[PDB]
Amino acid sequence: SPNLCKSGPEIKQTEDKKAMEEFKNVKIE
Amino acid sequence: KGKTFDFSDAQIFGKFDTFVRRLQKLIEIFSNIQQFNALAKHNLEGMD
Repeated sequence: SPNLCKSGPEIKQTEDKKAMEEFKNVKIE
Repeated sequence: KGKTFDFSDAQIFGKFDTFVRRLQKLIEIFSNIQQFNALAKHNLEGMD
């Protein structure tokens, strides 16, 4: 159970995280 | 070519040489700063 959820970064920052993954693509380039 | 009678030897040791070297230093400094910004944004997950 300790690894259940972090409850702050996973929820609404996840779309920002996918944008950040696209940023990591721009970085790959 | 029409005035070979007298010559003025190259006196190219002016301030412009030193400061053009200075501008070369600025160019290299800041271009490597540029590339390092992106490369540091690629390197360490702790960007800040």
